[PDB]
Amino acid sequence: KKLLPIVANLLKSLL
Repeated sequence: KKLLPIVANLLKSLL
């Protein structure tokens, strides 16, 4: 539900 290309950015790094 959206917010997927953000929380995921902080999790790992660039990707």
